[PDB]
Amino acid sequence: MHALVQLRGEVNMHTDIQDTLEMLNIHHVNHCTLVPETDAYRGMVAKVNDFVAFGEPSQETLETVLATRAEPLEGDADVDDEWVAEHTDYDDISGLAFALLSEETTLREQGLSPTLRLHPPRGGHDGVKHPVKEGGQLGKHDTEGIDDLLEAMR
Amino acid sequence: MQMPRRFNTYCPHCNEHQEHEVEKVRSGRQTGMKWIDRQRERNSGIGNDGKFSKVPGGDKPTKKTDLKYRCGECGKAHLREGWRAGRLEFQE
Amino acid sequence: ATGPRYKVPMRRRREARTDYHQRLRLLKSGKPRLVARKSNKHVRAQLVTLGPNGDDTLASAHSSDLAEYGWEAPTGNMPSAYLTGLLAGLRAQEAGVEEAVLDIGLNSPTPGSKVFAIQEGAIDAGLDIPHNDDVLADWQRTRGAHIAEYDEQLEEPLYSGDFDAADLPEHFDELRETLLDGDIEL
Amino acid sequence: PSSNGPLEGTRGKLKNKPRDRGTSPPQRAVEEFDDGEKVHLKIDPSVPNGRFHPRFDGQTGTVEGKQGDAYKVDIVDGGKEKTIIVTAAHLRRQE
Amino acid sequence: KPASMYRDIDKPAYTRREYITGIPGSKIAQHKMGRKQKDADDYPVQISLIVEETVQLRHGSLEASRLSANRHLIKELGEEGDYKMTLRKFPHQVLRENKDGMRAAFGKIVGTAARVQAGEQLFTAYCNVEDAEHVKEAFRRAYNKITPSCRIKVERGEEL
RNA sequence: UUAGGCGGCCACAGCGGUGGGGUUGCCUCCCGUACCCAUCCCGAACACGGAAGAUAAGCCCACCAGCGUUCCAGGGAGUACUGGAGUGCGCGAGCCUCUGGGAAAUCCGGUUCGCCGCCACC
RNA sequence: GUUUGACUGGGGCGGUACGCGCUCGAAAAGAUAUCGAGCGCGCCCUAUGGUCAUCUCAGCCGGGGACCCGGCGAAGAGUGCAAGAGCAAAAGAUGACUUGACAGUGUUCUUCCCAACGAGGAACGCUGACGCGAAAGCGUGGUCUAGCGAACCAAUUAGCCUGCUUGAUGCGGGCAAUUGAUGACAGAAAAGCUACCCUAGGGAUAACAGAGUCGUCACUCGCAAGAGCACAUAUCGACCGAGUGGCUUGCUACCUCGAUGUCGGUUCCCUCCAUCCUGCCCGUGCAGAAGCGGGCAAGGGUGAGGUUGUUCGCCUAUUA
RNA sequence: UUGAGGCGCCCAAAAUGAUCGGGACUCAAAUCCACCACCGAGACCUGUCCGUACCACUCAUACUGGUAAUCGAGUAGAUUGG
RNA sequence: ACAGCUGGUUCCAAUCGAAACAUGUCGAAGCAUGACCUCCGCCGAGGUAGUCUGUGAGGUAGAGCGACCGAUUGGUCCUGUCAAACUCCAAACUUACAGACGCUGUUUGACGCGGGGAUUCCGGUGCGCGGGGUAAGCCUGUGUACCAGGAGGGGAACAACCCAGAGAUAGGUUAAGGUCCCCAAGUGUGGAUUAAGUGUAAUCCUCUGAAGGUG
Ligand SMILES: [Cl-]
Ligand SMILES: [Cl-]
Ligand SMILES: [Cl-]
Ligand SMILES: [Cl-]
Ligand SMILES: [Cl-]
Ligand SMILES: [Cl-]
Ligand SMILES: [K+]
Ligand SMILES: [Mg+2]
Ligand SMILES: [Mg+2]
Ligand SMILES: [Mg+2]
Ligand SMILES: [Mg+2]
Ligand SMILES: [Mg+2]
Ligand SMILES: [Mg+2]
Ligand SMILES: [Mg+2]
Ligand SMILES: [Mg+2]
Ligand SMILES: [Mg+2]
Ligand SMILES: [Mg+2]
Ligand SMILES: [Mg+2]
Ligand SMILES: [Mg+2]
Ligand SMILES: [Mg+2]
Ligand SMILES: [Mg+2]
Ligand SMILES: [Mg+2]
Ligand SMILES: [Mg+2]
Ligand SMILES: [Mg+2]
Ligand SMILES: [Mg+2]
Ligand SMILES: [Mg+2]
Ligand SMILES: [Mg+2]
Ligand SMILES: [Mg+2]
Ligand SMILES: [Mg+2]
Ligand SMILES: [Mg+2]
Ligand SMILES: [Mg+2]
Ligand SMILES: [Mg+2]
Ligand SMILES: [Mg+2]
Ligand SMILES: [Mg+2]
Ligand SMILES: [Mg+2]
Ligand SMILES: [Mg+2]
Ligand code: NA
Ligand code: NA
Ligand code: NA
Ligand code: NA
Ligand code: NA
Ligand code: NA
Ligand code: NA
Ligand code: NA
Ligand code: NA
Ligand code: NA
Ligand code: NA
Ligand code: NA
Ligand code: NA
Ligand code: NA
Ligand code: NA
Ligand code: NA
Ligand code: NA
Ligand code: NA
Ligand code: NA
Ligand code: NA
Ligand code: NA
Ligand code: NA
Ligand code: NA
Ligand code: NA
Repeated sequence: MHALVQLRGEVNMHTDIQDTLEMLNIHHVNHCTLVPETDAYRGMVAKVNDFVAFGEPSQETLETVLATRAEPLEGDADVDDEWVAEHTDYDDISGLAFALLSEETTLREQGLSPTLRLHPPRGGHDGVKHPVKEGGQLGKHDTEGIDDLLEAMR
Repeated sequence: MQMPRRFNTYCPHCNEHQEHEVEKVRSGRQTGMKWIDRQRERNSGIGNDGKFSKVPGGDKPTKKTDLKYRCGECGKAHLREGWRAGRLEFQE
Repeated sequence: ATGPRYKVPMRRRREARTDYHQRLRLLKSGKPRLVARKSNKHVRAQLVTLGPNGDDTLASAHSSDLAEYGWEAPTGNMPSAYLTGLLAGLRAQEAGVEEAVLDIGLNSPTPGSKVFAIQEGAIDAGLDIPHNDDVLADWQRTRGAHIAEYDEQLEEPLYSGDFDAADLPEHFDELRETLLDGDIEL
Repeated sequence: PSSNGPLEGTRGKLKNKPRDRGTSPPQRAVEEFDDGEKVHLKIDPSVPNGRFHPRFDGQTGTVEGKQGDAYKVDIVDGGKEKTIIVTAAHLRRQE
Repeated sequence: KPASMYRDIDKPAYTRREYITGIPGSKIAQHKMGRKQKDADDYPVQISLIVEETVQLRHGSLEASRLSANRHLIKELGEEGDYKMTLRKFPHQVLRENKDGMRAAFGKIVGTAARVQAGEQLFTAYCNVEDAEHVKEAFRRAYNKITPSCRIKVERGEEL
């Protein structure tokens, strides 16, 4: 399971690429979604490769972001352990995070918005003109690499 | 091209194949009593006569076949689509 | 054979056994084919249908298995051909086959030939097959009369082994009569 | 295009690879299809008759009856529904 | 006419003589020079002039460079020196000129050029160890008459 | 299928070559023209009638790779080319990096001298 | 009284990319422009159509560029005509027979990708009548893509409907269809001049200036064959190659057509250097003198006249 | 002696007053390899409100409550309330 | 008088939101019919902008030609080259259909049908692929995104280059870009090169700088 974050805007981006991001529930910059590692989903992220940051996050990181940015299908309600417990098939955020990572469920199945609306990266990111191997922030990331970004966009 | 004066083919009247004779359609003479003839006289006056002041068009490089197919037994003719032919000569 | 661009005919075309242009026209009828084939000593008749992996023979008869019913004469003649067609046709009727089109392969459509004799046989067995009566040999020749009259110019027996001296088109009748009979073990 | 006939720009699609040259096997020309069956359209260069407009090569339509020995296949050209008259010789079963 | 007009490969390959008439003859006199009766393998040293940029070299340039190169080899090794030089490329690409303004612009046929990809051997000479510096000099003069920068590369030769 | 008939795929099946196989069995070559039929001339062929002879042809069986073909390993080659991205480089033609794909020639070693279906048949 | 068309790197001249077919352009589905590259069609054929039987071709080899025999020979022959495609017991050849190049009426595709649009074309049926074949079957012209034409009117084909109170006769009007042309080819019946001109507009489009380009033009550089009595490099300097300028010319059509006043000249001001003189230098085929070539250098100077509107240029006498 | 790479130098002439936007900069305020911390939109996050759409209630298109990560730019033009 | 030509056509707001193309036209400064925009009524459960897989279509790039074809070297089999109108080969990629996931639709009615009303048929630029042309801020295609009709941030200025798509108001954090001054933020750190003021110039009509040469 990988974490997808849009880092590049819609202006001038191919329509078929933009539509791919929308099918992945991301409609704004800094919006994140969790995607299972299947052949079908793999093709989608590869197509979006140049306007996104992705990679498998750690259990902890996912829990921090879920706690801080997860939302119900509708409404303001904070998604904390109690919320997770009173609305989901799990006992707390950790159980949900683990399930998401092991691809046993999805945010929607548990009554949560498929989108984690992140905050801009504190301290700024590495740039949207180059991929990770060139010092940029685009493309596939290391688990440590994704965590750094996700935590900075806490 | 060449073409047989007589040959077996379908007669739409007899409703069966029979020997037909092929002849080129000879132009029938005009009577000068058709409506268009009366309109020409009626409408022609002082100055330009509209459509009646026009003169005969030109010629296509080759004309289509204009034939009559006569049934050799019932004596009734029928017409067919023509085809472009520079010349058409009958064999016999 | 000569290079990458070289065109090798279909196998049955190389072997000179199948006329593919004729085959297509034959298959257009949608009906089963009455495959009439000859050999120097025998005559074969098969009712073949089209199949996913190749032709299907639903019924057949060989001039050799003619003896099984009481045939003591040679097997590469007119009477032999007719009877083999009738036998195949009868077996065809038993298999649920009602109609067929005559396939003569690479043989010639010669009037009074053995393939038409095979055809007449199958038709008499009950099979509806597109045909033309004046292309079939007259009854007597099918019986084998042409051979008896040939032996009439004796001096030396036509047949080497002893089936008979003057030959018997009557034997043909006996066999046909045996086949047209309802009982018969097909 | 310099001309607008049916065979314009069909040099490739209507030509056989040298080895597939010559009269095609009869088996596929006599194949039978049922209404509802999905069929791929592809002209066989060696078979003159029973063809369709070359523009439709590669289409995958639905057999919806027949006219004589030829089949009536339904396709969608862009957004428009069309009916194509074509023989088995230029058709193949999908899957 | 300047080479600036034809040096680039910005046009389709235009070589089909069955659809092109009035093509000027090539000015290139020879492609095989020196002792053409001998083999290249009969020499210890093999030096090639390599083109560093992909370009088109007009037949007039091939002749001028080949001439100035072989002419040197002749002057230093004699009219029958023990060496052999080869110009491996042939001017296949036909050239046009629109010589009315931009109306019916398709140019009339004016010449021919050889398309050479970067890294290719334009010239390859074969000589003995003694005459190695002479062939290097012929090539120096040769690369001054063709558009691209070149490399004088010693292939078979380690008396260095 | 101890030799047959009709085929499907239509060279992995072609080209070329070696060895083996037939008393009332099979296919043939073979023998022969009164007939059905036949040659713009020839029973050559086609057609019909037939077994004295033969396994030399064909055919069937076993096998050889020199040529042609199919596929596979390794090498060429992740090269050539290329879909997506870049305030990367270059005067410029053009190149490079990241991401997703990925040849052809040729060399070398294997493979391939058909496979499969229905029917009939010591 | 009117007409005298359109397209178009402005317009005219030329051409027709004004109706059609093929290869390529076209970016491996489909679609795709230019006065894009190659080139065709406005017919021809009673067989050069149709079917059936028999048969297999180019080309090469061997035996007696005509003929005869044998062998090799998947296709290079032939198939009316462009091009591309198709075809070998055939779609080709030979022979024989035959008239389906038939009447009627449709389905569908095309024309017009997608996506509406006529004529025309094609594919595939049915009804009727036929041809050939043993039969399956083939024949809705030519193996496939060019070979085409509205309404009105006339002529023609077969039957029927109809013309003002009514009957007879004459002569009309109509349903279906064939033929006759509009090539500017989805169809007007059609020549020019205007500097005597006029209006509407356009910088949607030309002349002039500007702008882009730099083939042309000007100048430079690299290499240095060559000659210069010997000597590449005092001097001259080919070929080829690389450039700089924006003075000429050409191209483009960005700017202005509710106007940015023309050429040449003159007068008055500033500037550039690729330097003609002058200053300071280097080389010399530098004795001197007079030169030739080169470097730095734009301070100053670079003038007067004869022909020509001339710019330019030719010519004269002066001049550093 | 010879091979390769980095930066620079020569080649390098234009018209009113030179230029990297200017000043000005040389172990840089240049260039290349790395790295650290910051500044900086109406983007993104967040409070309140408005419009529009939809939902619940309603006679209501009057209130009230709810939903919008998946509503909020716009020439010609179509539609509608004032 | 008529004009297909120029000019002008007067209050507020909310929703949607183009076409600068195709066919025909005495037509190219105009129309009509399609494409596309919008509004209304109808239908009633699927739909398909993305990806994956399966079943099909294809000869462009590249490559190669003792595989055709036609070009194109030399020597006494060998040796030297090519193709827009060549192909024994052959991608990436585009594309028909189907399934799966995704997204969407069944009170926001999708997909589709029927009807009213248009506007539009001078387009332009960037990138990729092009064809013509010495070239062009050239002409003419194609796919896509943008300008046109797109604010705000950056780029000295500057339709289409970068960030970015935007209700009002308010706090905060970033993007592009930038942190010596002008000017918000470093005269930041480790290390090396450059002496030319090279340079302090992504892209570009716009920022030149070449062949050749450099103890
Ligand atoms: Cl006539
Ligand atoms: Cl047989
Ligand atoms: Cl069709
Ligand atoms: Cl209001
Ligand atoms: Cl927007
Ligand atoms: Cl300075
Ligand atoms: K003006
Ligand atoms: Mg929400
Ligand atoms: Mg900050
Ligand atoms: Mg940044
Ligand atoms: Mg009059
Ligand atoms: Mg033997
Ligand atoms: Mg008047
Ligand atoms: Mg006049
Ligand atoms: Mg005009
Ligand atoms: Mg295409
Ligand atoms: Mg035909
Ligand atoms: Mg008229
Ligand atoms: Mg007439
Ligand atoms: Mg017209
Ligand atoms: Mg037209
Ligand atoms: Mg006026
Ligand atoms: Mg203009
Ligand atoms: Mg003025
Ligand atoms: Mg100077
Ligand atoms: Mg001065
Ligand atoms: Mg709005
Ligand atoms: Mg308003
Ligand atoms: Mg409002
Ligand atoms: Mg093609
Ligand atoms: Mg190529
Ligand atoms: Mg394509
Ligand atoms: Mg506008
Ligand atoms: Mg400050
Ligand atoms: Mg500078
Ligand atoms: Mg640059
Ligand atoms: Na009157
Ligand atoms: Na075939
Ligand atoms: Na002209
Ligand atoms: Na050079
Ligand atoms: Na004769
Ligand atoms: Na044998
Ligand atoms: Na006119
Ligand atoms: Na039509
Ligand atoms: Na100019
Ligand atoms: Na210049
Ligand atoms: Na003005
Ligand atoms: Na003046
Ligand atoms: Na001066
Ligand atoms: Na003078
Ligand atoms: Na509006
Ligand atoms: Na008027
Ligand atoms: Na337009
Ligand atoms: Na128009
Ligand atoms: Na007009
Ligand atoms: Na779905
Ligand atoms: Na390429
Ligand atoms: Na926009
Ligand atoms: Na700005
Ligand atoms: Na400077």
